[PDB]
Amino acid sequence: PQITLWKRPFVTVKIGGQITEALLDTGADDTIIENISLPGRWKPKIIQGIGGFLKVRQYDQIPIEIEGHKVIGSVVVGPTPVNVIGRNVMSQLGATLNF
Amino acid sequence: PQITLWKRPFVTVKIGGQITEALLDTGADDTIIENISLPGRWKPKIIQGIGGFLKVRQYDQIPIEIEGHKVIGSVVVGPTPVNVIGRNVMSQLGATLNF
Ligand SMILES: COc1ccc(S(=O)(=O)N(CC(C)C)C[C@@H](O)[C@H](Cc2ccccc2)NC(=O)O[C@H]2CO[C@H]3O[C@@H]4OCC[C@@H]4[C@H]32)cc1
Ligand SMILES: [Cl-]
Ligand SMILES: [Cl-]
Repeated sequence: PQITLWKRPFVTVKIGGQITEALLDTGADDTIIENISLPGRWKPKIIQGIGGFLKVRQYDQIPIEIEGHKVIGSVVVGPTPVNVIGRNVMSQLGATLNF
Repeated sequence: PQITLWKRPFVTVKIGGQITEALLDTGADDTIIENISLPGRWKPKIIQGIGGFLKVRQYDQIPIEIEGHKVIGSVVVGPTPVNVIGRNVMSQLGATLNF
């Protein structure tokens, strides 16, 4: 797609088989999802944001399906006001910002 | 431009006459800059992101120049780990995310 930015750029995604909605976020290095549960081992990440840091779970090697594209990536699970798809996923799509 | 996303999408911007560097951030509604000083009245604001909220100041009617484009927008001044250009500016450029 070609997505305009006069509203928040939400997309439906499937992450580890779980369908959720998330914001395409070029300011996020990582993909951060609150409302999913993933199985297995994870690595504590102190993740940083505008409000401070928090301790979360980094899960690796997760299947991610977005607008027909199928990629593998790391997914951070923890509290976030909105789920975000970061550049670790968008760069695998070849996504660009255009103006 | 067409900007890829395998590194952070920083651009040089002039805000209120001040040149700084900022991240093009589709997950930011607003433009948040730490290292500038703007004159005059402002509105207190609270914004929320990963890690919680933070209190900031909102200046209106600020001239913003980015890659040859000249727009007027509101600018939030306050602590942010990275300066971000949000959709309030990018939508005025007709920017799109493409993949
Ligand atoms: C209302 O208007 C707003 C309100 C909120 C924000 S924000 O900065 O909180 N944020 C909104 C988003 C959480 C829905 C914009 C994001 O693009 C921030 C922008 C941001 C960047 C860096 C630091 C703080 C904020 N990115 C961010 O929180 O990234 C996290 C996740 O991945 C990591 O990459 C980043 O780089 C390493 C740390 C962060 C981690 C901006 C304008
Ligand atoms: Cl990844
Ligand atoms: Cl504005």
